Amino acid sequence: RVADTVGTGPTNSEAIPALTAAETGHTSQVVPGDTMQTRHVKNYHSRSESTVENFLCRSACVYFTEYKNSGSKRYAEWVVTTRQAAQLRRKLEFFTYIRFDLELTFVITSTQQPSTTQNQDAQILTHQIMYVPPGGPVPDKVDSYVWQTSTNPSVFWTEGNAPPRMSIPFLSIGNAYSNFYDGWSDFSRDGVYGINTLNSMGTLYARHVNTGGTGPIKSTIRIYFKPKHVKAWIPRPPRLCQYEKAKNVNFQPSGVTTTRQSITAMTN
Amino acid sequence: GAQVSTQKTGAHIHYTNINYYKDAASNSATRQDFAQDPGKFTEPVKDIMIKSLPALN
Amino acid sequence: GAQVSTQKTGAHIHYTNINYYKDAASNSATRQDFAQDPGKFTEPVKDIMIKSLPALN
Amino acid sequence: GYSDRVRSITLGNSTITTQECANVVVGYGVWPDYLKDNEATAEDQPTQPDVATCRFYTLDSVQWQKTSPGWWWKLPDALSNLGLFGQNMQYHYLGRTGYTIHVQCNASKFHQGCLLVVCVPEAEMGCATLDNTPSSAELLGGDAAKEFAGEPIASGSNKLVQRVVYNAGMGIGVGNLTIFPHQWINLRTNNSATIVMPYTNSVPMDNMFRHNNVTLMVIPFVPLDYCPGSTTYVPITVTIAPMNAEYNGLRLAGHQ
Amino acid sequence: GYSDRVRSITLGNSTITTQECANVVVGYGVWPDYLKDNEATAEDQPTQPDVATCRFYTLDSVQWQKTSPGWWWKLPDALSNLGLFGQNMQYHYLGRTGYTIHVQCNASKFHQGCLLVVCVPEAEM
Amino acid sequence: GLPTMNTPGSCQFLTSDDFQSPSAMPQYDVTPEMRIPGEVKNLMEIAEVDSVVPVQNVGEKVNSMEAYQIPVRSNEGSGTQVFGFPLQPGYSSVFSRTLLGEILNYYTHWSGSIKLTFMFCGSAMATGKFLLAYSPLGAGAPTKRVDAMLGTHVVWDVGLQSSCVLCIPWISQTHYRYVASDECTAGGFITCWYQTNIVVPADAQSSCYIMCFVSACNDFSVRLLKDTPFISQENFFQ
Amino acid sequence: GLPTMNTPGSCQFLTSDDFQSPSAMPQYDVTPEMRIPGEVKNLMEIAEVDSVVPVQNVGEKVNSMEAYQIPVRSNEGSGTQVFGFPLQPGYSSVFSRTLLGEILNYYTHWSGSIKLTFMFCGSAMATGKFLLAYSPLGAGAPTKRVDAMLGTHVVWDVGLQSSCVLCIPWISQTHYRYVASDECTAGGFITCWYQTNIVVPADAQSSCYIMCFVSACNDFSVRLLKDTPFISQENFFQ
Ligand SMILES: CCCCCCCCCCCCCCCC(=O)O
Repeated sequence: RVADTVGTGPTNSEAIPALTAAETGHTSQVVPGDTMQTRHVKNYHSRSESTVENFLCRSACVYFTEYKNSGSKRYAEWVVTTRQAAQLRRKLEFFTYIRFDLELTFVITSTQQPSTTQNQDAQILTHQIMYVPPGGPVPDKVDSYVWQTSTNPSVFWTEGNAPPRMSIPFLSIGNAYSNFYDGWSDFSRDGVYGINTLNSMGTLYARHVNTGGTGPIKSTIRIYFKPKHVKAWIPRPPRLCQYEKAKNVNFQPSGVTTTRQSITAMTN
Repeated sequence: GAQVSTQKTGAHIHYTNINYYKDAASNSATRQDFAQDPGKFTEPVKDIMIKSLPALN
Repeated sequence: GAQVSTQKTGAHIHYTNINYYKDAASNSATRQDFAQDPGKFTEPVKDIMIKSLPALN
Repeated sequence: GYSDRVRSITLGNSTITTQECANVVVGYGVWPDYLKDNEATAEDQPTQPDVATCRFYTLDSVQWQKTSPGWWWKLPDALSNLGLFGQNMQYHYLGRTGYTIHVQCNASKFHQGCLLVVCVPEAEMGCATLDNTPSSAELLGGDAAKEFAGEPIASGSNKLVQRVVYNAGMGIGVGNLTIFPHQWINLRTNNSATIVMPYTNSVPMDNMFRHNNVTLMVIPFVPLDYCPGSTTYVPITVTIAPMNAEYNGLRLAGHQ
Repeated sequence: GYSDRVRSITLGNSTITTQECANVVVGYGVWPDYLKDNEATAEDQPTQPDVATCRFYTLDSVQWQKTSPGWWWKLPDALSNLGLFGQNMQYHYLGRTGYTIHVQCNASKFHQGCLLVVCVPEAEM
Repeated sequence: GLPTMNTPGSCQFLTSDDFQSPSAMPQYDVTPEMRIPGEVKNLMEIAEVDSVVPVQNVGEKVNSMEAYQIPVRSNEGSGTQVFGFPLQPGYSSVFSRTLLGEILNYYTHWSGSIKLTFMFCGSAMATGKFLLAYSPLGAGAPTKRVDAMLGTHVVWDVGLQSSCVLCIPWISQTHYRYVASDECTAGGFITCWYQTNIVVPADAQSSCYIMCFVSACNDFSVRLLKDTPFISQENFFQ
Repeated sequence: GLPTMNTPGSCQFLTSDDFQSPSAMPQYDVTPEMRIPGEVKNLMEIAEVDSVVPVQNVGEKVNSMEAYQIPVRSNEGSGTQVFGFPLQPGYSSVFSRTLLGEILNYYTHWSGSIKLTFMFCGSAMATGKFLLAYSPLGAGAPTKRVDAMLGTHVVWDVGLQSSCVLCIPWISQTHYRYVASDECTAGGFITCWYQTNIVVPADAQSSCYIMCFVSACNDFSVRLLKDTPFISQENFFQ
């Protein structure tokens, strides 16, 4: 519950609440009553939406990819990264270190693609999603042994019902996920430099289990991320810049703020 | 083993929750954790400073 | 006859399970059976050997 | 009686005494401490050089000019070749340590200037070229200060840190550096700034050469300015002392 | 049971194991120990690198020939450029330490030879 | 088979929903937690920390470090206005990019007092008195010092402590004021004046600078969390 | 009919899911259990058992039983290096096919100490001393015996007991090291040197052999189980 103001009355005193030192770096903490006479007001306001969990407990689409029932590109592969979507990336960047369980919802939509073939008949498409840990063999073709998934987690979805949903335990070699790493992959210091060095979350593969009809069908799979049981430390300033790559923090230089006509003027 | 907790309501009413999984990572988020402490970020300095005393003396 | 058991959680929280079938082969797997004993495969030999004594004497 | 401004800090065989100082800042309210057995991943016993490693070390001074964008130091690199502490890290695979920072600037009453002394965990600088990561030589300066540039790095196709002052190299607003622990040195009110840092990192111990934990940055929000005939050279000196330093993984010297 | 001949010495991260050895000799019946406060001339606190300095260091081997007069080593000079221990002494004006010596020679039953391993305080050549 | 009915909205996807779903991996052993400094439990605590204000955000000044600095100089006549900015932190250009303003761009409603901190950055010899004032809504912005004095104000003196705090009381008919600018709720006008002329000895500079710091007070609160306006992507980044 | 809502993901198939389903045959009488030797409850117990190491895995040697054997011979100068292999069991060619390595190919993360056992296979008369050393990551692999001695090592003497155990302490910044090779985590370098020259009587062979055995210690553990790389089928077998 928010703190409630205390009523105050005029006084002349040696004590100087308003006067303080910026140099110490201790933020000044003075109530309105110390600066002016005030009236006793009770506050029922609650700081219950500013909690880190409430702020980060909402689904956002990290990335989407397209695969075809026919033609050369039978299946789609995406490396699992938070950084490629700006909104998800900006809020995660607010804390240097974050620890959190992950909730995953996949939405798949199929669109018929125009074609020369006629009198097409389409049985309901079934879609398979398979997640491979680092060093698991990658599928090279859609008909590969890798698609058996005996040792790999996998979900099968039939079109026309609720999107498939899974819960992920906190996966890290480290005690906490590191939003920023100031380090090199090797001891020498010649090599790639960045958070990409600590990036080993595996890869995700999506394919049509079966083909209903002769005509070409294109399917888009959208991946949604929802933090759960969130724990944060070492808070960082707001990014204040448009992103450029998901592997580095490289930025085009940016003015500090939008500019008003004059220091006196109240118009932006 | 049902658990009974209070609901989010206005000022100036309980919801039953049962866990059906043992993974413990399948539970709902802890939305109702209203605890705050600005002491780390604000007033970081070792020697404590009173509200109305000269800051440097 | 509900059964209450502990969940799988980290270190440094209970799930209710009810059986709705009598075949007993319709139950869930016993994932939480963390018991091990290497004595069979390692230290197979009849006469016991101490950690720091000559192996053959 | 006593004065809030007067202070005296004694570490090892080095003692620091300033007549005027702003109250000392502990960045997260946590004193640096040795690692707990409950939290310790490594089985092997650690070696603690005690007073040898834990002493004040003085770095090369810089000149504050009326138009200096900024000066910045990577702290682990700063002490990488200094005394036993430089030797111990070169010998050992893993090191965790607290850091004491003391920034001293002296000026006449007539002089006017304001410097911001901020220590930032995990600062990652961003290269001027988008397709290239920043070079190690640009990223870290050993035995020498690295300086921010008032203008943005010009268009290029080479490794080069982006040094524009407002972004501070992190591509974030300079004014919001308040959230990071910091201490303001104002020439009229303050002679010097003392910041004490708890060890900060996801892992309990990390190899010092591959990874740097915190970066000390100095920027003048208000330019230095003086009337003619006043001393025209102003010196800023950074002194750093390791706290509760410990080492593990005894290994042959050098990094590769 | 146990064998008088078998031995195992563990110092720091270095372990020495010989199947056959003569009983270990303490030269004056005194184990090496840190200096007493009662006996200490210097006011300043001493620095003890602990396991770093206290580990076995192996020197360059020599060839025993049918006509080798002898081999001799100045021990403080021997470890003067070896690991942290070589570094600490170069850094510090005063050092006092105990020394463990282990001399190993291996030969076939048919071979015959006798070597005298003696440590002498203050030998002046 | 117990009889069951299906509610409207069955098999639908809501972004903000809280439910129980089966883990991808059964019985995973999570890595043990370790102590980390500066743990964060609330966004408001970050907003309480002071943030430098780019008060002089005109033209080239935002491109230089001169945005934050506010110019002051010795002047022939007392009563000249040092600066004027809109009270609201969220919409105004001056407070939009600050710590508190950035957090506010995330939330639709905002409540409570704002603390403004002003630190003189001139020579020791330099002395001066300034009048910092807040004027309640529905009154035209003050055009003279006499008008400004009617609005609640703190008279500040340079020397001794070198910083001052003007605390703006919340004075709103509504419990919550929209972060987005609203015709219905106008936050107020904040302006500064010379109580007295700045005085300096010969060999001391006539002109000095004043930095401004803005933060959330203890009574401050937020609601209705929303997507922020500033961050946008044309395409997914690589 | 009680009102009910349907969760997202209803009617979906997850490989790793644990639920209750109706038996194909009701009330089947299962055959009674009987006592069987070597009952297994954990995979780790199998990894604790020592496995022969094909240390000499070069060219024709893997095709013969010579892979396992490590060559040693009497030499003019002491200090020559018997062998060198990478510390990690999972990725390295030398440990990939062993009992512990094969179990690791199944799991993504691995933790804890490894015990290496070395048994001299020469004549009774043959005698020798070897230095077995482990060097911590971030240091170039030792190129000389003096460099190797700096890394933790055990000096071994032939005769009396004919086998020795070098136990590699876990020395990792991370709690878990990836089985797949990782730039971030480097396990270490393991190398052997001649402490002294091998000595033999006339009529005894100058050159002998040394076998190496690798096993999981009590502290060892695994996580994130994954499909193994080695096993593949072009088509279903008949
Ligand atoms: C079975 C299909 C789903 C597979 C999900 C695999 C696990 C993905 C975990 C991603 C966690 C991302 C954490 C933040 C970014 C980072 O630290 O890398």
